[PDB]
Amino acid sequence: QGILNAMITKISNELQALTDEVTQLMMFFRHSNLGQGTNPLVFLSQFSLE
Amino acid sequence: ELMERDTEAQDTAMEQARQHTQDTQRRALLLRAQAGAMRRQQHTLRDPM
Amino acid sequence: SRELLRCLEEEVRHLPHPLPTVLPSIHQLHPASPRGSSFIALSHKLGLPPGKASELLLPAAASLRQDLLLLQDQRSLWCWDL
Amino acid sequence: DLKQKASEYESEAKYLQDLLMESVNFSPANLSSTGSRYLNALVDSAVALETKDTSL
Amino acid sequence: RQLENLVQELSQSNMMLYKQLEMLTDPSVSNPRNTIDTKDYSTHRLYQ
Repeated sequence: QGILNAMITKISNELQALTDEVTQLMMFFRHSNLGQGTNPLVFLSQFSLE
Repeated sequence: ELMERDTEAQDTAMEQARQHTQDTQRRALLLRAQAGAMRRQQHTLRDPM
Repeated sequence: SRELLRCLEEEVRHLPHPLPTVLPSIHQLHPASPRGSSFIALSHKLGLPPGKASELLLPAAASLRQDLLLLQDQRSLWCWDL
Repeated sequence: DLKQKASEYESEAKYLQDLLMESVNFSPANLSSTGSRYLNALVDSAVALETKDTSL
Repeated sequence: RQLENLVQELSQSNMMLYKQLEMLTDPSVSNPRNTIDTKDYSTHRLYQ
C-alpha cells in the first residue's frame, strides 16, 4: 500500500502535468478577442475584418 | 480437564487466527492487484499522453 | 483528469474496509464468526460434543425432548402409584 | 430443517468447488489413486466422527 | 478530434474505476450476529 500510494502520487503528478498542458493550450483557443495587435495574433476568426 | 481448558483456549482461537491471516493476506494482495491494474491504466493513458 | 484522480482517491480509502455473497446459514456455523461460537455454545448446552455436526443440533435436541417426554410420564409412574 | 440443510450443503459444496477451480484449479479427479483414497479415508473418518472441522 | 480521443480514453478510465467500487461495498450480510436471522430458518426451527 505504501508503494501503491507513492505510485498514485506519481500518476497524480502526471495528471497535474496533463492539466498543465491543457491550461497551456486553452489560451490559444480562448483567444477570441483579437481587437488589438498587442495580443498574440493567433487565429484569424478572433479578429474583426471590417 | 484444567490443561484441556488450556488447550481449548488455543483450539477456539486457531481457526480465528487462520481466518484473520487469510482475509488480511487477500486484502493485502488485492492492493498489489490494484497497483498492477491501474499501472495498466497508467500505461494505457501514458503513451497517448 | 481530476475525475480520474478522484477515482484513484476513492479507491484508496476503500481498501481497509472481502465479504462474499454466499449462503449465510452454513457460514454462521463456522467458528470464526461469533455466530459459530454461539452455535458451539448451543452444542455445549445441548450435550453435543464440541466441533461435532452442527446440523444435527435440531434432531438431537428434539430427541432430548423425546427423552424429556420419556421421563415425566415415568415420574407419574413413580408418583400416582406412590 | 434436514431438507433445508441438504440444499445448503449442496450450495456450499458447489461454491467451494468453484472457488477451488478459480483459485488453484483443483478438482477431486486430479488427485491420484492414493490421494483419492486418503481423501475418502478422511471423508468417512469424519463421517464416523460426525464432525465439521478437519483440522488435527 | 485529437482532444476528443483523450476524452474517450479518460472516460474509459473513469468507468473502469467506477466499476470496481461497487464490488467492495456490497452489504451481503445486511448486532446481526447476536440476533437470530430469519433467513437462517434452521435456528428458528431449533427455537420453535
